Amino acid sequence: NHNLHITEKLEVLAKAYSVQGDKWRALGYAKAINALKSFHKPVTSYQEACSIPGIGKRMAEKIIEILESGHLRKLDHISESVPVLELFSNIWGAGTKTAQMWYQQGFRSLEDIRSQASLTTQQAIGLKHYSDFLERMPREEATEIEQTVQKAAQAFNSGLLCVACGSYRRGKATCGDVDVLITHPDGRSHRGIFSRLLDSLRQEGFLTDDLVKGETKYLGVCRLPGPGRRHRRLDIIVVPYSEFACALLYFTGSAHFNRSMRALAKTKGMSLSEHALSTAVPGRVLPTPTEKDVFRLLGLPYREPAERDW
DNA sequence: CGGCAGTACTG
DNA sequence: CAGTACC
DNA sequence: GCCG
Ligand SMILES: [Mg+2]
Ligand code: NA
Ligand code: NA
Ligand code: NA
Repeated sequence: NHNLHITEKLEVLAKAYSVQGDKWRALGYAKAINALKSFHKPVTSYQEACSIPGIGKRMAEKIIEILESGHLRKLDHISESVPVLELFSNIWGAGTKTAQMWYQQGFRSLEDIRSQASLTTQQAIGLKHYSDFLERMPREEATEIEQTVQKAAQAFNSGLLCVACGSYRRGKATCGDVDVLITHPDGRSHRGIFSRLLDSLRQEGFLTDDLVKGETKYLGVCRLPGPGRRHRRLDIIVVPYSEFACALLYFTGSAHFNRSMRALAKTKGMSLSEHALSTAVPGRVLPTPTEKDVFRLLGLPYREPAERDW
């Protein structure tokens, strides 16, 4: 990154817009931050700034300011509420609307939230694990969590396939959470296993809290046995076999890679979701038995998971 | 002017 | 439904 | 915020 003198300044703004709920502006900043950090040289001119996709007039100007006086005026006018809104929206289950409401009601600290705020069941769990959910785990711990789910699943049916995706599948050294995708080639046995599987992982003591307990998605909290262990976020998603390749791709990400893939699909009159690659104007699901087929049908060369970490 | 993703949950 | 979350 |  030859532009952290620009990037770290823009990240303050990006985050301020995000926690205040201006998600589109915050998206624009994030896309420019990525662009800025991947270019091969320091940006030196306004017309050089305009040259990179994702940097437009207003963002060009903002680099011009940093380029010179070494600072950005806008940064000194960010609402004093931003750090508190960030604090609050880092509670799992509380987003920008809840953070702003708590702020308006006068709360300023997690002690205020603990003592005075009305919390949903999910937010109480997020508050209880506030520090734990901000930490990343070493990838060897993600492996242990994956293999815990897999052995519990394969005990029920040995043909169940279980794959940790997210940053773990992209080869990263640490992971914020473990996303375990499960399917079955028979196209049928995947159905209605949560009953047994979640009971099994609960029996262990492995599952400590449930955030979402749905027909096809589980989101919750686990902890491995022994001393010195943290609570970790764990998602388990069960998918029909025919959707496995698109699910793998989506839940492997990264989020910005998926975003680029959806736009490319749109340019070709298709749609790409976690369930399928389709035509669009319902639409025709195209057959994608493997991740390679998704790339091929988009006219793209295959990228293994590790070079999707955008 | 307006999309920038579409679901799956929760209550 | 609005809000939040998944990548 | 960017871009078409
Ligand atoms: Mg993940
Ligand atoms: Na540009
Ligand atoms: Na949150
Ligand atoms: Na996850």
